[PDB]
Amino acid sequence: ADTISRRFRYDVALVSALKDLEEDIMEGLRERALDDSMCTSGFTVVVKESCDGMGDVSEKHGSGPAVPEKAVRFSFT
Amino acid sequence: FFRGTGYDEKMVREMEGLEASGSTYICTLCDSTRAEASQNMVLHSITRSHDENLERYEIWRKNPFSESADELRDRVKGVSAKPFMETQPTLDALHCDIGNATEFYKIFQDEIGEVYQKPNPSREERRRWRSTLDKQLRKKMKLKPVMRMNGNYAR
Amino acid sequence: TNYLHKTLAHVPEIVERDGSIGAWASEGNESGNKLFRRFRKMNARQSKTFELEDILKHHWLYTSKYLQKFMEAHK
Amino acid sequence: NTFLSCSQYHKMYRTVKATSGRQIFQPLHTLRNAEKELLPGFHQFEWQPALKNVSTSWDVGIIDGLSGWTVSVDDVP
DNA sequence: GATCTGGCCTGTCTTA
DNA sequence: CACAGTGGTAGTACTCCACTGTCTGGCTGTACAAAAACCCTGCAG
DNA sequence: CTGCAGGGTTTTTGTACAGCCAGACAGTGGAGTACTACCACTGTGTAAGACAGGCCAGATC
Ligand SMILES: [Ca+2]
Ligand SMILES: [Ca+2]
Ligand SMILES: [Zn+2]
Repeated sequence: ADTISRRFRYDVALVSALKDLEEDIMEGLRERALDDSMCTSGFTVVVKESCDGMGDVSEKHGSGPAVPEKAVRFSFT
Repeated sequence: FFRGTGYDEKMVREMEGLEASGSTYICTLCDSTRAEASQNMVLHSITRSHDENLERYEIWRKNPFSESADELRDRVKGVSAKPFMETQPTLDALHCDIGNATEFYKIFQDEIGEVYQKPNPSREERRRWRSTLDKQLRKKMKLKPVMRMNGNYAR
Repeated sequence: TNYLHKTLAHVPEIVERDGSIGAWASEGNESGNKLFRRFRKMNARQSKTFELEDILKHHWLYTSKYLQKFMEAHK
Repeated sequence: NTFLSCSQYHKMYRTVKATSGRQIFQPLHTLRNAEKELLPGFHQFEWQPALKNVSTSWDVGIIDGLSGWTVSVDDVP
């Protein structure tokens, strides 16, 4: 189990980063002047996700376990 | 709706089982080899996706026709591993710009000297042509030489 | 090269399918790596056990919209 | 002492003044004249006896180290 | 002792 | 046809240092009424 | 029990006298104010793997 890793759960980070844009989603609803109480269930979200690695990330003494230098980062937008 | 597009070619080929990257099969979207893509450059159609790659790994593994290795590789068109993740069939911008910039940098280097008259030069003349190219680019375009072609030097 | 083929054969079909190319580029992650390095050096606990958690939390806080609304504060 | 960049500090100043200000922090152009005492070449001083091979001007700030190199091509560049 | 063929070796090309 | 920066300089734009009179908006002692919103009770299904 | 309707309750909402302070208005002459643009240039992109040719070494008749 050498590898150290940390991550949110996918759906939880999704709903938080989505509710954060509630300001701009409601302001777009008012700008287009669409109905508010009506047409609540017809939304559609398009999400770009990316993955990438990274070289020569130095490591530290710590207490273990031993770990490689390369790090990998998975992120979405 | 999810669209995985932020991968470089190394990782696009790893996550879809294709072999990488100086392979005979160059295109992640099309099935042409190196020869048929140097012959006809500008006519092709996108075929590759996730589901067909899964099915082609199945064909390569069950091998229902008892074909030899070298010809089963051509029948399955480069699928030697099982796809792990679905990525939309798209091109990456930044590494494409970088690839084309390194290609023109190599073309210019060939051009400084005469490469199409004397087809077999040595390493000495190659280093000399690169050196005079970098000196001339630094004198006018204001570009120090690079270890590896980053995006800004490519713009 | 495989990029010359990709850019001389498949570009019209790509820009027709979705409608954009550069908007789906890998820039967002490549440039985020810079933030990862500056958050592993300056803003995380200096230990092998805890430090990935600190980089993850601080990098999630830097990329919120609600906290970026106040940077302009209506000019 | 907090390693804040000038542009980041101006960002902080604008944000702290636009909301509820009542501005606290000073603008940049009053800082730029605030340190003209801390840097060299401000206080009056004098040696005795007068130094050898050193000019007596006491207001020389940041001087280029080349120290008058005759950049002309034929010499050592 | 001649011959033959598989595997060893090296250089170039590709994305990184 | 990335993108958020990096600090110094020149330029515009504005917001103020002093003299001045004038003006409106909003404070204070109770009195006087019009609306507010439940709650009672009154008369009716 | 429901529904509405005269009036009550207390509470608000405002106009009413009437004297009076605090800050904006005009201005000015210009100052120093404060906020913007312009200028070149940065960083995050970063290693093995595929393929063709030449050749040599050991096994076979
Ligand atoms: Ca990478
Ligand atoms: Ca990579
Ligand atoms: Zn193709």
